[PDB]
Amino acid sequence: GLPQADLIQEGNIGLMKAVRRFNPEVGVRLVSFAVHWIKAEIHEYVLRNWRIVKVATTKAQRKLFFNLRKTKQRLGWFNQDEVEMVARELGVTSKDVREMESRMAAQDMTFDVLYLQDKSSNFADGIE
Amino acid sequence: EEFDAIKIALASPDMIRSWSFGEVKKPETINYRTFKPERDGLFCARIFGPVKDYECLCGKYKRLKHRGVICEKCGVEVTQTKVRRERMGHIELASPTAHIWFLKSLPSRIGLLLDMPLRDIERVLYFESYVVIEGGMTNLERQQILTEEQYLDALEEFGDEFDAKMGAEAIQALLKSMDLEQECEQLREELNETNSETKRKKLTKRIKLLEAFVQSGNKPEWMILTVLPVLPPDLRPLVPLDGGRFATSDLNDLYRRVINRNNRLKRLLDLAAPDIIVRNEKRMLQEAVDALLDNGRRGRAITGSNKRPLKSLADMIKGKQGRFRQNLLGKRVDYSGRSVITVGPYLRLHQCGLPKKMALELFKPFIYGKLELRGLATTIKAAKKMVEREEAVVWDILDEVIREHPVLLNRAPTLHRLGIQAFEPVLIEGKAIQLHPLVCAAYNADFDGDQMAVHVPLTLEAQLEARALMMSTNNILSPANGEPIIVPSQDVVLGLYYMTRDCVNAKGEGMVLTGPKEAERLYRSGLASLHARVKVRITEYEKDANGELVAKTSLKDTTVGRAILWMIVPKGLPYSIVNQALGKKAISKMLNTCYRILGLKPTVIFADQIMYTGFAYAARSGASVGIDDMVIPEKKHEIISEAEAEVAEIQEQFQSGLVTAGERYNKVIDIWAAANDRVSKAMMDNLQTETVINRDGQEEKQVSFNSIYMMADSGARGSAAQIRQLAGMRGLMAKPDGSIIETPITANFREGLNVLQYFISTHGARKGLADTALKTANSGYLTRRLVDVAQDLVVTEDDCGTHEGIMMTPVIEGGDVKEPLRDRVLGRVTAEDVLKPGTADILVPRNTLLHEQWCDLLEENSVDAVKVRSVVSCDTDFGVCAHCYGRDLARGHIINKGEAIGVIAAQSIGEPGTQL
Amino acid sequence: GGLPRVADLFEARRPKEPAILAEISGIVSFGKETKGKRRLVITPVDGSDPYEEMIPKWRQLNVFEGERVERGDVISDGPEAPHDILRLRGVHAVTRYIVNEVQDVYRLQGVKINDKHIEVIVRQMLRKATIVNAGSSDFLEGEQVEYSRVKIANRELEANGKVGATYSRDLLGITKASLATESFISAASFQETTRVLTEAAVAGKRDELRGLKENVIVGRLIPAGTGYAYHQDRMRRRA
Amino acid sequence: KRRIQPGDKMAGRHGNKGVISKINPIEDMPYDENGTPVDIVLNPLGVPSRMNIGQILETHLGMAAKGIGDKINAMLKQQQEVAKLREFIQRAYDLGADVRQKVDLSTFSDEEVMRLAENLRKGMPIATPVFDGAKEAEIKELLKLGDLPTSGQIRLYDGRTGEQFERPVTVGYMYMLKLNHLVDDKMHARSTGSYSLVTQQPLGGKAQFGGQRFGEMEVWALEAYGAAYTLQEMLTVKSDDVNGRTKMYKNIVDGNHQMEPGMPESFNVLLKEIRSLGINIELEDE
Amino acid sequence: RRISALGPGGLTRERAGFEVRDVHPTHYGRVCPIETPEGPNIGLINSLSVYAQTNEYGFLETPYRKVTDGVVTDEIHYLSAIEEGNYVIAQANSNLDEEGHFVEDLVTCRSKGESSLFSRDQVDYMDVSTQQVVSVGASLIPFLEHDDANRALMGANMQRQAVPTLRADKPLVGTGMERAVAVDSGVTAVAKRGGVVQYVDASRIVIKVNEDEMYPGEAGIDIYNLTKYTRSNQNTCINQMPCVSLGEPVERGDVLADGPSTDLGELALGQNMRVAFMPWNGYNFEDSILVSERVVQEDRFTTIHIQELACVSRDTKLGPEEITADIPNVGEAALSKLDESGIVYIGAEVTGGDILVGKVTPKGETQLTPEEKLLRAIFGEKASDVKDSSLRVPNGVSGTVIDVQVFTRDGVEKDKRALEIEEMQLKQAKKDLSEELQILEAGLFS
Ligand SMILES: [Mg+2]
Ligand SMILES: [Zn+2]
Ligand SMILES: [Zn+2]
Repeated sequence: GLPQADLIQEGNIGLMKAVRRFNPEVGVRLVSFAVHWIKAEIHEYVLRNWRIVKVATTKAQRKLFFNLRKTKQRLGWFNQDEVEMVARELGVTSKDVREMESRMAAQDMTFDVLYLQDKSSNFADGIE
Repeated sequence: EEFDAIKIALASPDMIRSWSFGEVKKPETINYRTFKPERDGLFCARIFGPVKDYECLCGKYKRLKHRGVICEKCGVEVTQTKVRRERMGHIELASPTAHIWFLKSLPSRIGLLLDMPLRDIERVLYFESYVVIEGGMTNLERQQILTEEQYLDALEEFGDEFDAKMGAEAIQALLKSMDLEQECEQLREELNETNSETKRKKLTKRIKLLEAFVQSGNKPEWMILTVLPVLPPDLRPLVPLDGGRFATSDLNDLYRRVINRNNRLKRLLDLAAPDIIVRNEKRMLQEAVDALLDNGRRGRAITGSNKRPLKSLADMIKGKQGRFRQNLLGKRVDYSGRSVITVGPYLRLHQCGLPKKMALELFKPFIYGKLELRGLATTIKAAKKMVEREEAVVWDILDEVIREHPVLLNRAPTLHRLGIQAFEPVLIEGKAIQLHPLVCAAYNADFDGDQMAVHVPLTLEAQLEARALMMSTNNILSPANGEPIIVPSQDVVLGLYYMTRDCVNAKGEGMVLTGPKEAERLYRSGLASLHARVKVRITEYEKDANGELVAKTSLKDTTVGRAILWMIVPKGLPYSIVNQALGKKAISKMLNTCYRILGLKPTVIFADQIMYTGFAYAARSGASVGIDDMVIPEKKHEIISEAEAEVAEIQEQFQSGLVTAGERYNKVIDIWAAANDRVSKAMMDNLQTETVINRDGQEEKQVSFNSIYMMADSGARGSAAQIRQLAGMRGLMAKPDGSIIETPITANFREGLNVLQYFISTHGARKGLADTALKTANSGYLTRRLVDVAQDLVVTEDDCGTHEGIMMTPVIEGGDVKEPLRDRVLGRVTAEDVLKPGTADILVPRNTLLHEQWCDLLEENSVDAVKVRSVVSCDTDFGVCAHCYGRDLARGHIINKGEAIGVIAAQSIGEPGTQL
Repeated sequence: GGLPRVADLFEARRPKEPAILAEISGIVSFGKETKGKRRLVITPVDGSDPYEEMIPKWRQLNVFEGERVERGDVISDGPEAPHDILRLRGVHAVTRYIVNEVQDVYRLQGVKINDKHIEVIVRQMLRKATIVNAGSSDFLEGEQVEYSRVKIANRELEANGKVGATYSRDLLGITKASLATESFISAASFQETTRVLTEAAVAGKRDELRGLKENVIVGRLIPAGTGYAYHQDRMRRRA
Repeated sequence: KRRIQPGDKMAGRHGNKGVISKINPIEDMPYDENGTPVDIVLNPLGVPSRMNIGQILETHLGMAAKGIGDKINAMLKQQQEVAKLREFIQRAYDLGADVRQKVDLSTFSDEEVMRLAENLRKGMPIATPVFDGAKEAEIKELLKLGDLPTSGQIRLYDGRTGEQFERPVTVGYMYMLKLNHLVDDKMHARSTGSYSLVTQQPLGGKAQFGGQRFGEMEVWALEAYGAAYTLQEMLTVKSDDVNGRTKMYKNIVDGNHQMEPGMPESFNVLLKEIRSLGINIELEDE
Repeated sequence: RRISALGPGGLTRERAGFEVRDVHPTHYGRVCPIETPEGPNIGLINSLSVYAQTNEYGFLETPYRKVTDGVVTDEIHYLSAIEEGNYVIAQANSNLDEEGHFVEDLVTCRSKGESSLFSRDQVDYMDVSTQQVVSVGASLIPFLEHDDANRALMGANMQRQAVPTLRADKPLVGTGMERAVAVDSGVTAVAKRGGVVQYVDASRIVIKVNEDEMYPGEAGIDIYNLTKYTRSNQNTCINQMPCVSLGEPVERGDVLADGPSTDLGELALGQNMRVAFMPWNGYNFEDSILVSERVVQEDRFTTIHIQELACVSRDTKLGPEEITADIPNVGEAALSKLDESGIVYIGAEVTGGDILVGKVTPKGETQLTPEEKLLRAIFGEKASDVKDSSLRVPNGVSGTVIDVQVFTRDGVEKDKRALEIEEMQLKQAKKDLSEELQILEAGLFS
């Protein structure tokens, strides 16, 4: 859901990094060498801009961000048994799997319901 | 805090930098794990302020004693958390960007200043073509649009001498290079030279703009942004929710996009990138800035998750949901309530029924104060507990609090000022508000589910204003035309009409009575009926132009009911007022005469007594409605038969080619209209009268006592047009396109319609319902426009030295005198003399307020033309004078200074807009 | 009609078939001919200007050749725009026209409203004026300025016995008249906030607190009713 | 459980709706010759201008049906034999002018007839289809069968005084409905509560303990009246003057009805937004 | 049965003209002309007619009777709006004979979008009923033909806002459509197969199916479980009550239990009231209604309303939340209605402020002024690390507790009260299965 123009420019910076670090004597084409740099810049941009707040910061969270999309097959929450199976392969704890599962399905509402109320505004209680 | 005016001007980069408390450098908002602000982000506490009262971010200082310390670790000042609503930031732009308001808002200011087409400026700004900034070898001149191929041709031949750029930097250089005074001189010269008028108009617009820039002091290059201010964080909230969700404003997303693209542009510029990628990044930065300032103005609006466009800064302050109309011209208020309204038939005109629970909730601080004063409670908490438990002393305290404390009642929509009135509360049980029946017409309220709002004035001045201006007893005349606004209707009118009717052979006819008290005594004991014709000794008083009342006793020919009703009439009115069958118009004339002769308080008392008597005798009458009260005339079948025979004759005449189809259709319509008129006349003739035997044993005729006829004739409710549908014929129905159907509905609601007739009739009902549902918005829009245009006119002077005016004459159209002179000159002030030797006219000196007596004097003689002063011809600057306006229609005397007549005029014009 | 007719009347919308009117007295005559143009060269009794006029050839003309007409006369009868009435027959004529036109619509439905309200609305509609020729005054020619400002300028120019400015009076619809006020806050709060704010910022305007809406917005006492004395006292202290 | 009270909304099936205004004692209600009072009293004025006569016809037919049911109940209370009940019920079911329905009680057992009579002692249900309904003459015939006046009007007496009303009154039975607009869910009041995050103004809605909206039209009305102090009170100390409302509360608790108004927060928000738009706007001192 | 013109791919309320909102001649028999909202959606939301169907392409069609040689043949064809415009269709009010001929020489008919008078030999079709034009709601109004269209629309709109009362009362004057509405709504229990009522209870009915309707290898008993005092979408009461007795024979399609606003299988939305038409001292002013106290004493318009409240225990940064009966800073008076699990007893009477579910939360560090700390130390009360976060009754709300539901995570172990609830459910299931087990074992032993 990110703009296409922003993704293209992120890859362009990664392409320049590979060009600056290219050894012609290896004999491989620059296309195969630069594919790792370009996709690394795009991945970092998606993590920081997919939501209003960064979803994955630690090492374990980043691994689960790109794997839970494919591992998840049926809508809803994982049962207890499915947590260990996911955690065993990726080398993460059961706490991380459940925490990232909640972060994936969260939908952010727009500001316009008990969230518009200022919780430190009741002056009558303070006077009493 | 005592400002005198508000000033607006352009903002320089230095001013924007002076506003800010720091620079936002990172596109981060908060940490997901701990809801703490990120450093140098859009919510940074170092820039905008602490998140908690008298605390720093890390937590070293946590007390008020450290009022001004800046923490060495976190760098956060230790102050109040409310400063986050006032502190702004700024963003340093890597490349200049144009302000979309000064570009796309027609007429374009940048284009007019540069004398360049808007399309060329748009092409240059969004990196599609070049523009010449300085001359080369004279092949290219300043402000010439070079295409990429033309730029390639020019660069190789002319060398580096000429300069051409792309984006906002070139336009900024062009704006900075200009000198305004020489341009003004040249424009003035060639304007004096030119002969074409369109060129003159264009150049006078350009000169206006240039002189505006010269006089204002703003610099032309300030329309290109180099520093971008940032809204304080508390005006764009970001609050966490339970299930890992957040609620956020779109401004955060727009700011993050702008910051991201600016940082990427800086990184590319520091990386020695090729020109095309930097050009693309600059274009995207310009697009992001344009979207932030005003989203939906140039192209596709940037959308969010719900496919809806993001709300920008400009959307916050414009529209029906913007700051102005939603929060500044109208607000939600404390000390208010709302409940369903019911009718109270016992209340006096100045009283309303308020539920006990509503009053208890509304008057809480007053009860707390009076509880503390009496010593029954020492703290606020103890009074709160006592009120919550609802002890008996709280009710007495509330009864003391509400005494002589008026409240305001309001019903939406408020079309005129009579929609808000003050009443003295009376505490009742239940949860419904009780309303006096006589103010329903002013409120346009009926007891079928309507709700009304309650407001409590707080200060002494507000209470005095309510009592002196907004009390119901002070508002009895309409401010639009001066007619009384409290008119009895429905049950009261029917009761009085039934009270004041007469019968030929009623029980007790022929007696002679000593007075109204004897008549009441006779009626209550069942000896005589209300409709008996008798003779009564009646005493009536009259003012004799000296201030005193002179009695005059005599014997009158009247009825028992009229004599009984005479006991409530105040002293000073003739007996002829009540010596007739009283309808709605008669009651209105009674009230108007009472107001004219005696005043205001007697009028209020008389109205209350009239309402009580009308209700009582309407209840005693026992009027009802039955299926037999709708008498169908016996000649209906015969008339319909003749109409059908004539229609068949016309049809046969058409079948032989003698008459065309359209003439046949018109003749059928005419025949059916005549038949309907005949049926209606027969119905009304049958329903109008009845037979009765008198004292001599011979038959007589008199007005009927039919319930439907009585209701229609008294004017309480109904009209002949509805009786025609009830017992005569429905008539001719129109097609949805507006054409008249050949066959009318020959049945009525008593007989019952068939399927086809009802289906035909549904069309007009739906059309009328749709028109009623749709005209209100147009009426409201017109009222808003009138109020806005007329809001600032106030009477400011007692008298102006003008002598002019306008000529007032009666208006006649088609030979019918539509409006007489008295109703057009009543309350005005004469511009010139009226004595007029030669016409034998009345001696009326100049500057005379035309009173009712002067109107009568002008009426008796033959006068057809008078000059009166008008507000259009007033000679007062910034307002009008009292004499040119005339009479305050709501009060009756001359208008006082400081009255907002524009709002009153707009409301008076707009209120009946829903009746068209 | 009904409500749309009143809205059209108060917005000063020109009818699609305006009636030609006599711009000045003088003998009428027919002049040159074009594809669809019939000239109306007029010889004044004392003037010289043969003022021509544009007339589509399908519209019948109700004046012969060679007779004299007075100012405000009707040519090619039909609906008449209030602008021509104001320009030729004056202010009272257009006031009477508007009042009668509105009162006919309100009378058709049996609704009674006093004329002074409509007169107030018309007076608000008659607040502008353009300087035709300025003498001793410092007023540009062809610009639109407030009429009361011109009155005050002429009154102060009567000192030393100089000559005032020459002006014509404008008629504006309620929307355009309200959008042309001297206070940008009220105009911005009414309609078209972006344009008003942009023009005010470009012009560098300042707004005194005079109207009711401005004081309501800033939360002060309105200069009417019980606040009139307070505002008068504040003005006295400022003076 | 919720019981009816003044303020509740009631309505029929003919577009006639209203709000309960008073609960009257039983002895104050109008009563007939036999002393049985009426349950509900409606204004006859509403019928003519709205032109809904179906309610009157339904009232007459309901009175006829209740008379039939009362006769059946009277027969049941006297322990009469089954044959007489059969005859009377067959007479009731045979009334009409060429109706399609045929009911033969000769194919009913005694227990079935007893059950049917038990189910009929509160009134005989009658079906009248739309556009194929019962005529007025049929209604009068059924009224005759029930020993009731054919005009549908009877004499009533005032419960408070015992005096007879001067004209006959239409009395009968009509089907009434209680609508989902209860005054229990509509009454709301607020003294002081919480406020919004940005505008610092009270919220809306009963569920949020919000306040009433004082819109632009009410401001226009107040300006027309000329009550400047009331307007200023509604604009600053009641809605969004943060210090003003606290000082007002403290003053009211101390019995000093005095006001010190300030500047609304929304104006500051507007100024901040306009400044964020890159435009320099400020308040000029003097 | 609602038809709307809004939604995706449809019109817009603000951008709709008068033409699309008006009644069209083709609406006859397809769309009810009087049932529509009275607000800004007046012409955009409609109701389906009683007999209207949809064609295979999605076009509305209505049934008609075919007349041949002046004889109505009692055969029915469904005609679309296009087909019906080319025929002469007689009204349903055209009186006939026993063998099916028109009485009058001239009969009123519709043709080419208009109505006129036609001879008996030109007729091609005839309406099937007088109910063909109105909707379901409009067909329940007696004497509708004597009512104006506007008030008929208002009554039709108001008829569906009625709240069911404590006891259902049949209407004395009806139209005959109540039974169909009540049966087709599905709020009542309808016997699937005939038989004899073997067991009847306030919440359970067992039917012994006749052997002619049984299957070879089944016990042939039908069990109906009734819903009792359940919440509706509008916070009203849904309750079923049986209308059959022990031993009564039943047939397929018969009604066994009555739903809300139903009386013996007939729709019953209100009550029969004795009404008098007269003014009474001003209490009838402007549509007001005066009601006797006997109506209140008999509870004829009393309604039951049910409200639901929830309490959630979550995980916090400081620590998890707990549901318990140990709440600090509250005396034993408040904790009297709580059980050992911290949940209010079923059947307790509660008012505003009462505690329903007890819960505590971690609180963390706090700041206190020295004077208050010294007062606390003097009074001797200790400092606690938890804060009360219990679920309380909102102010202005009272009532009786009639049901409690407890949900727990799979990993978390169930508490006592949820165990009791599941034992009750298991007992119900065990009885339901034991009926069949007993009857089958009795058959085997026989
Ligand atoms: Mg109403
Ligand atoms: Zn710190
Ligand atoms: Zn004057």
